[PDB]
Amino acid sequence: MDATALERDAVQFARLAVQRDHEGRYSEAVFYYKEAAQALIYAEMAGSSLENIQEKITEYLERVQALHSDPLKSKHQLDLERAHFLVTQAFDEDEKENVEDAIELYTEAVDLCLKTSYETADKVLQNKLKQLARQALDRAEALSEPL
Amino acid sequence: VLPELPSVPDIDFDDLSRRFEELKK
Repeated sequence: MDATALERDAVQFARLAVQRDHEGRYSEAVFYYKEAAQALIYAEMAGSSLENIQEKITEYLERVQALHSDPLKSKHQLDLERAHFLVTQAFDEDEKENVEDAIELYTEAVDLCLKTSYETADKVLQNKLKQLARQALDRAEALSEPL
Repeated sequence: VLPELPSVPDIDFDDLSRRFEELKK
């Protein structure tokens, strides 16, 4: 197998990988990108005169990393635990009729729920945060201005 | 000729809500 036969295989592999890439069939496109790069790697070992070969190897392997697709979920798990904690504390002051602290704690929960919902695109998370903020604001206002 | 790549690339609110529900009473 010489460079000329390896370069031609590399062209048929990449042509098939890009059309599967186009079709969103990303998992078989990884396979043919990996076959393409490997054909080129052997081709450079065989003395390939192709002038952009190293670039094209690197192109295809990067496309495999791009298609392969965290610490933000960690942050949001803790933010929710805090909102839950704040509301729980407020629940404590609420039942003990420590009205002023209950109001402060309910409204700090509000700020945390609205602020966290600007840090996400998950609309289901956004609404759950806004429903807890709405509920806590309602109760704070109930403690603050009894009708 | 070698083609190029495409341009193309919790807690439980419910127990809170339940407790809020009882508080409106």
